[PDB]
Amino acid sequence: TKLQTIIGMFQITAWDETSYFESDNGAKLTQAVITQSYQGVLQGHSEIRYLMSYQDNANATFVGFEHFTGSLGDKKGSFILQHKGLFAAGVASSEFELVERSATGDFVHLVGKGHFVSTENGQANYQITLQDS
Amino acid sequence: TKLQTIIGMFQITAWDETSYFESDNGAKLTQAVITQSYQGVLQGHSEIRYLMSYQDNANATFVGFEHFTGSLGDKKGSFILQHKGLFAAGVASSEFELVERSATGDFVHLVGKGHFVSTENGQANYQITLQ
Repeated sequence: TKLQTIIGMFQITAWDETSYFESDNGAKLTQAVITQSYQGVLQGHSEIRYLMSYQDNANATFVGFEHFTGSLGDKKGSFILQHKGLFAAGVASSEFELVERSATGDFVHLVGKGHFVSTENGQANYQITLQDS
Repeated sequence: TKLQTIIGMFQITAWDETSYFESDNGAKLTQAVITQSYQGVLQGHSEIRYLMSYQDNANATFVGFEHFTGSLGDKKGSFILQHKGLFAAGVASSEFELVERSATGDFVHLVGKGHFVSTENGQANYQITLQ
């Protein structure tokens, strides 16, 4: 069994969000299109789309797909991460998994999972573990 | 704790899907805007949005939110279901949960989760347990 775990940071460079439902409450449903950069061991760029359900301006859940293109050491390719997220008390966090059979290039035949927690200024710390087969 | 489980069917009445990424493979990323109708003890209509990741035309995962407006007997209101779904072997299935603090009207304070499995003709069987 071979596993590779990477701990790092990402930077959000753009965040484009459009509501499709808004109630007097302050609750809303939105779609967000986000771009993020990764530097370090994991190096690349992601385009992400999330659907978000806000119960109020400070509390939401979000789900979606992150399309990563880049490299991890000698491996080059792309993959899709499926995200299950929460936004509470000014902090966004997510649990994600690599979508089976979504990977290309040197990332084929790998499973993976991880999480992230936001910090400040569009940054977040993440951990991801990729495993063979 | 008093629990009740409702088992029924829903009918897709509209489904519009738009790709935002397509690969030479047949893989694609899409958004789907959907409407469904519910008849029975759970009676009403839902407006749904899903994001979908297709590995090929026969296999996909989907996630999103269903906004239901209607009644559950004498109780009237709305709520949001958060879905985690799979399409495989010609069957769509989802596990969902009622989003906390999303419910309105007589549905405030409802807690719940369930699943659905598609049948044919735009229909699916669902089960939902609420508190």
